[PDB]
Amino acid sequence: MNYNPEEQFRCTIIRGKAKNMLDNLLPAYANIIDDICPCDKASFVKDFNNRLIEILGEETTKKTLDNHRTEIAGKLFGMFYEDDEVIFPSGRTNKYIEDSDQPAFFKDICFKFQFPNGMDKLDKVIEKVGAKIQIRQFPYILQVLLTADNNNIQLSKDDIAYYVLNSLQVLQGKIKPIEVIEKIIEDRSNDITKKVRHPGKETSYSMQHIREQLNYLELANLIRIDGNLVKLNYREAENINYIAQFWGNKPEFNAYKYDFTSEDDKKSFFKDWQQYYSNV
DNA sequence: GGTACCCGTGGA
DNA sequence: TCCACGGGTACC
Ligand code: NA
Repeated sequence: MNYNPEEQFRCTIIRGKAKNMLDNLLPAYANIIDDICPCDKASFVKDFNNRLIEILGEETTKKTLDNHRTEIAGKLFGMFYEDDEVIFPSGRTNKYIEDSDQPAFFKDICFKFQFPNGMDKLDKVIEKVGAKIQIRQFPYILQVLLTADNNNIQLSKDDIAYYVLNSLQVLQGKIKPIEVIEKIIEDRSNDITKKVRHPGKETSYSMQHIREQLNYLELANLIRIDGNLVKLNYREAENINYIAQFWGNKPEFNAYKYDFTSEDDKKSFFKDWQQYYSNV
């Protein structure tokens, strides 16, 4: 009730590195990890980077290699985890190694994603927790898209940006998808269109994490993003419906049971997040 | 000072 | 416009 999208909140995900070359990089990440793990952390860094540089090219800096390892293979794709000082392949990696199913890899990412989460830097976690954010955003997006179709309208990427993925109230879990749809219909009837932009900032700051969230849903074969519209792929109706049905659920991983001024909890938060996100 | 997400920036 | 390098930044 009282949905007001005017309350806006930038809520990022990790910036991508693997989209352009995904069909080479995803097998590389997985095979590197499967081959060299389990192993000690020190060995992992060296051996991972030495293999990845053969894919990315000899001119690639160590910093870039490290960032691929930590940001993408580790955090965003959840491909390995640590336990008692040894690095292991994750459940998600193990499954992909058996089935080679790239859409299923991304379906699982979309199923598990939430805000808040343990991908973010601690200061950003504290911000999101301070704002009372709690949402499973991919179930939610899918339900918004179903509800749009049920009401005979179609949504643009900008609609999903402003009304959903940058809306504080939606991200707080306060708003039903039908409220979003009804508001979009009213706004359009008043010739109001909306976009997400930030003062003095380039469009990547405002939109790249929004576009890229949608990309993962497209890689899962659940939607198709064209120049104008974001549309469901009803060939995958069974998966769309299964995932959409979680739209009203609290996040499976509860960020609010951690004390982020406690040194022990800070550490448990990130470890427990990785176990939830990466493993079965 | 080191590490590792954050994000300005520009080639593709 | 997309998206990723690698410096920026702030936690580690
Ligand atoms: Na709710």
